[PDB]
Amino acid sequence: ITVEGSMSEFRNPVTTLTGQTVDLENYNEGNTYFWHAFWFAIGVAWIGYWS
Amino acid sequence: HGEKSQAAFMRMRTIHWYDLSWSKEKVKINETVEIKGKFHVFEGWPETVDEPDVAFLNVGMPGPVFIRKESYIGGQLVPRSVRLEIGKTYDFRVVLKARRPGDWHVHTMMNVQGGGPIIGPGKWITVEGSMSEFRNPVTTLTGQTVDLENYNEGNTYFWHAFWFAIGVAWIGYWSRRPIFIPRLLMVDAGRADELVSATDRKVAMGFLAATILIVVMAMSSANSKYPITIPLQAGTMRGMKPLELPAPTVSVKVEDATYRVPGRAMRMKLTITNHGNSPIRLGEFYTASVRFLDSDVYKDTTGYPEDLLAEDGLSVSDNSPLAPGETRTVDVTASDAAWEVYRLSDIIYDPDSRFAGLLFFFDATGNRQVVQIDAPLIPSFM
Amino acid sequence: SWSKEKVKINETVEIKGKFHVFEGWPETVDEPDVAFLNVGMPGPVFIRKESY
Amino acid sequence: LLDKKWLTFALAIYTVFYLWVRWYEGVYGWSAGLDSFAPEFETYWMNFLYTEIVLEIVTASILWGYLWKTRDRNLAALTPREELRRNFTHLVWLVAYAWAIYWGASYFTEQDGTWHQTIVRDTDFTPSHIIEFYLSYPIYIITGFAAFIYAKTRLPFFAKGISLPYLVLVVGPFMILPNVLALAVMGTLTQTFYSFAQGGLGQSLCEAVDEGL
Amino acid sequence: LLDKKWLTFALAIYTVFYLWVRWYEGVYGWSAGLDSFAPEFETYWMNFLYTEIVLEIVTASILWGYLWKTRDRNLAALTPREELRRNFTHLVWLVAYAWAIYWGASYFTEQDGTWHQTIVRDTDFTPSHIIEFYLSYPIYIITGFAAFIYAKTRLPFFAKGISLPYLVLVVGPFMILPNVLALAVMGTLTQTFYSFAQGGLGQSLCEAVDEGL
Amino acid sequence: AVRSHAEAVQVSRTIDWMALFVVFFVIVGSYHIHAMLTMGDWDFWSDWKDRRLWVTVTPIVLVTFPAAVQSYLWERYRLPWGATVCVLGLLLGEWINRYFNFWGWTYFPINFVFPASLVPGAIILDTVLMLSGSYLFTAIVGAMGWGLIFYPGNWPIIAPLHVPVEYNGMLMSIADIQGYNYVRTAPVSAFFSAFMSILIYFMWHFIGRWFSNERFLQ
Amino acid sequence: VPGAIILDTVLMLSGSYLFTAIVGAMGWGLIFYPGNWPIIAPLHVPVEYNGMLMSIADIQGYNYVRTAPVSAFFSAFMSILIYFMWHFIGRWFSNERFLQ
Ligand code: CUA
Ligand SMILES: [Cu+2]
Ligand SMILES: [Cu+2]
Ligand SMILES: [Zn+2]
Ligand SMILES: [Zn+2]
Ligand SMILES: [Zn+2]
Ligand SMILES: [Zn+2]
Repeated sequence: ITVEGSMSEFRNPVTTLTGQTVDLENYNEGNTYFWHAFWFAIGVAWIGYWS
Repeated sequence: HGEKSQAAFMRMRTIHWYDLSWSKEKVKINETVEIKGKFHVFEGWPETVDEPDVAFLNVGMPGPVFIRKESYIGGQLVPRSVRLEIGKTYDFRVVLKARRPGDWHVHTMMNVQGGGPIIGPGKWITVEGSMSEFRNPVTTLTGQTVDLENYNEGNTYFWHAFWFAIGVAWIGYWSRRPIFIPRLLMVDAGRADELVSATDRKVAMGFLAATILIVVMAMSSANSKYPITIPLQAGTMRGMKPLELPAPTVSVKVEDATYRVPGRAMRMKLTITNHGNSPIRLGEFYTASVRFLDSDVYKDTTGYPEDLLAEDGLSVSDNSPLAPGETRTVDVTASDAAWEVYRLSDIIYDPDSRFAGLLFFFDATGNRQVVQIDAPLIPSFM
Repeated sequence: SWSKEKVKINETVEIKGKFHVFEGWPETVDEPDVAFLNVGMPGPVFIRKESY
Repeated sequence: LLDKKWLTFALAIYTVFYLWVRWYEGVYGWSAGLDSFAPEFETYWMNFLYTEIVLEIVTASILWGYLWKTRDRNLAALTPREELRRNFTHLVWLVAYAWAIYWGASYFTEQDGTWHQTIVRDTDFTPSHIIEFYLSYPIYIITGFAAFIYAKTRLPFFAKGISLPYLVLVVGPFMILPNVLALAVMGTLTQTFYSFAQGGLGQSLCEAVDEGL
Repeated sequence: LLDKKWLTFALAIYTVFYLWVRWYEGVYGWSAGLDSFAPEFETYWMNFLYTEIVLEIVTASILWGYLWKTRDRNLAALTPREELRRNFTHLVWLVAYAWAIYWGASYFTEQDGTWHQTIVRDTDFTPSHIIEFYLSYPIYIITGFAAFIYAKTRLPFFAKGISLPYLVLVVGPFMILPNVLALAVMGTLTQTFYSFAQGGLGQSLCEAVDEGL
Repeated sequence: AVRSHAEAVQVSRTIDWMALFVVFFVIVGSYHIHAMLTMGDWDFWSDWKDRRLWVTVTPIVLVTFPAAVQSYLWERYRLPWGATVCVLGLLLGEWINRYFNFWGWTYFPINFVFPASLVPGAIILDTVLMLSGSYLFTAIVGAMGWGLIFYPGNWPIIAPLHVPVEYNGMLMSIADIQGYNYVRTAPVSAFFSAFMSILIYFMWHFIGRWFSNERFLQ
Repeated sequence: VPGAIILDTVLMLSGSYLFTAIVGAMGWGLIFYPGNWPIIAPLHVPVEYNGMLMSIADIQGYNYVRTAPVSAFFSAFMSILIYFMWHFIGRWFSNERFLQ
């Protein structure tokens, strides 16, 4: 089966029983990233302090 | 006691108990109380509960406040574990003799093999009298009639005391002498072996030979009295007779079913469609030991536990007779504190938001049809 | 049924019958999901030519 | 003088307390302790929990705190006359430990054993669990540590060290948990025995054996 | 003089090579690398295999061969001045090993992990298998050995020996295989550290600590 | 300290008692935890005291402590009651429980929840190790005895529970009926258990070497 | 990270390995889930997807095609024996011998 078009066009919207409608492609992406960076940084901060 | 804390969907979709009856509510010591009923093993048994290939028909109570005199699945007495088959309905009968005075919440429960006691509804029964009145007589194939309350008690005690005494006797013999700090130091600097010597090692083999001797003497003396003995009788009973149910005349279809969080009620939109030939009405939705009834239509007389019976708990958007051949969609609401008290509301913590129950339909002349429903049950918060 | 009682070397004897697996099969014997239709004898005093 | 019935405390203190407990559950095992979702459980049984945890952290802090500070600094030169008195009180601590273990590991343990057979559990916090796990165990652990610390701080031989079998004895419980090794005691006795015999070798203990006894 | 960017080679040599590889599969992952029974697999992917195995046996024989023969025979008397230079080059070998392991054990490994999730395997010889098992692993093992041998043949302390942790570090990978321990590195550093400080104890390293630093 | 070699006798004595108490209850506690934990139990019920499983696991799982404290009390004190003190500990610990809890607390008949009798074995172990002071010897014939004697050792208690009854149309032994009434919620077996106890005695003799260990740390 | 910080710091203050193995591994185990909760939680909002309750996370696995604090306690209690066993495994990998 052949798909024509751009991946940048793709949407995966979903409406929750909670009111909000989100795009599964990117939902919660920034959050995930933040918390990983933050904790990662703190790990570095600790070895950093000793080094 | 013990349901409630267990997962609400397991309770919904595991075994359904109905046509329950209890011969008595108040009972004197040594008296009999008989529990009857039917159970269905749900066709959609969860994952995660080993299929009931080896299940046991138990009783839910605080130990032997009753004793189980008899139990029956189908016609058959069932003192072993039994193989039950998913999809099938059975009738059981438990027969209890009262043993301890008090107020007991007695349940009927199934015990399953791999993970789970499956606890049915509990009813409060009251035993009046003295425990000192209780007798459990039983006649053997060997002539004698004994009381199981005390049979073999003294024997048990004697042999234990006797052997325990000997245990002490042996340590007692060695502890006439000083035990630790001198004996420890003798071993240390220089050799031990002054610490022990016949008459010590005579006593040693005195005990040793006396012990072997008494064991074999006692054994073939125990064989002399009681020459007729069998091994523990065990092993799962197959071939349980299931109940032959007539094919139902109503068929229902569950389109969405929701519950309010938090709340005390479950809504479901059913398409009831009445094949077979008499105007039919909906009288009851049984879900997880909890019974929701439309008193407009049906009234329990069996004295089902008060906390589990929702007298007019069930409301149908339209519960006029449903003519034969006719089919309608109807909004149904099961509603009662029991839904919160028995924590079916806790289905919101379950990894499988799907319910399951029995609907009971009644025609004009009062004869009934049982259809089973299951479906996903979806929360609504806003 | 047994076709023969006395047989020469290289000759054929044929055993037939029915069997019923008991509905009340014990616990303790794994259900016969993988069963093998054998012959009881002291080794290859016969050889199994066929079985059905 | 020598070794007192400060020991009688050690034996009766648990005995009375735990017999009050056995009564206490005895009457509220049935009544409140059956259905956990009833409000009489959150008062007669749950409150009981929060009370004990707090009491245990506190008495553990006070008891260990106490002894570690009254640690004998000038240990280097104190008489064999007291290196015995102390050795004896140490042994009272061990009798308290063993007694405290009896209650925890035998009594309330196999009790919980029976309780399981008689009612299907409504919480991980049954009466017998409130008592077995969160009362009984902390108690014998606290007793355990005390003893250890007393020996480390009060007796030479034990000071400058940390005995292996003793450490193992005392922290061993922290690696015992259920569903769904304490024989170190020996090592630690053979030790406390040697500890008794520094001046107290004499003997007896090698002299008055070669004679009377 | 001292320790050169002969190191920059070591870091970029893998980086470039493996980044070319990641491109190479990147374009032929899809195209040829999907259906193994197509003839474009037996050319772009299978030939790739035979090529690498041969190249690895060869370079391994050359690389180990080289160093074992250029083993410093008169090791007995050579300066602390070079016992440092060499110690440093050795450390470059270890950086090369660690980098090589990164690619093998982390990169291409968890990559193969993703690949399995997205296509059902046609062979034990998928693209990511040709790369993960038979390119990536031999490479870091060859690097491993190189380092080991360099140390044994170039530095006293390591010569007259065969370090345990180091042997274990280097051959360890030979007892790592899948379906259906490399911490030794520590031991071997704590060694290479001592190796650095024979004349280079001084210090710093105990002198210029007791002062500036 | 101390004054006379007669008061020295009095201290070693009032030590003996105190130490015995410690050793005994510390065993009772940890040995019981061991029985418990390694068996959701046969010991609890008359109708679990069977010919295969009970007869087999019980001797095997229980040699352990005896074997370990045997490797200490004899080696370091020539005190040959290592095995029996363990056994007595478990027994007292259980009886106190079975009486005050299994009967007192929740109301199970004693003739139903009595524990298994253990002393004969322990005596065999203690004595076989005492005579011919070789542990290797004890591990082989001693553990042998410990295993074999176990079932016959209980048979006087158990046998009455095995008289046949036709209970409502079904053959059931008394013990069965017991387990059916009071609601809760084949010498190759002996040989096996003996042959097993040997490896277990043996493994635990060395385990006990370690618990005897006298080191200090830092 | 959270866990490893607890491990690292608990061993640093009161430099006893036995201490770390007990409360250190305890922390490492316990902290883990709450440590992931801020990332995870948004993925657990309920959705009625085609008639069936599913969490976002479920829908994700369903869509993108491949081919309960007792749990915490358990894991902490377990980490202890593992930290412990591995403390000694590490003694061996620190080993500095030579051979022949
Ligand atoms: Cu248990 Cu009502
Ligand atoms: Cu059903
Ligand atoms: Cu048949
Ligand atoms: Zn009434
Ligand atoms: Zn428990
Ligand atoms: Zn792979
Ligand atoms: Zn004198």
